[PDB]
Amino acid sequence: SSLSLNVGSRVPSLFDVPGKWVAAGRDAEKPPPSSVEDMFTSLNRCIRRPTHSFSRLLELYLRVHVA
Amino acid sequence: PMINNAIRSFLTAWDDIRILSPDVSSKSLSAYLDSAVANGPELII
Repeated sequence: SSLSLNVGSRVPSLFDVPGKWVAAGRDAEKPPPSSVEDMFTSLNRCIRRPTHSFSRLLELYLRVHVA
Repeated sequence: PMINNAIRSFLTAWDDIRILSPDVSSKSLSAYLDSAVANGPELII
C-alpha cells in the first residue's frame, strides 16, 4: 500500500506451501457431485459470457507487428 | 513516473505526521490559561 501499485496480490510466501501441499492431496481425491456440477456450470457460464476481449497482455501484444 | 512516487510518498509522509497532532487555536490558549487560574490562593478575605 505504501509503494501503492497492488493490493492483495499473490506473492509466493512460505504460507502458500501448506496451501500448496494440502491442496495437492485433495486433487487425487474423488470430488463430490456438488463440486463437479459447480465445475460443470462454470464451464457453460464461461463459454456463453459476453466478455469478447482478450487478456490485457495479448491486447498489448497485438500492437507489435512482426514481419 | 518513478520520481513522482518519491514525491507522493514524501508529501504523504509529512501530512500523516502533521494530522497526528492536537488542534491548535486560541481555544488552546485559554484552556492552558485555565490551568493557571484554579491554583490561586485566596488572600482577600
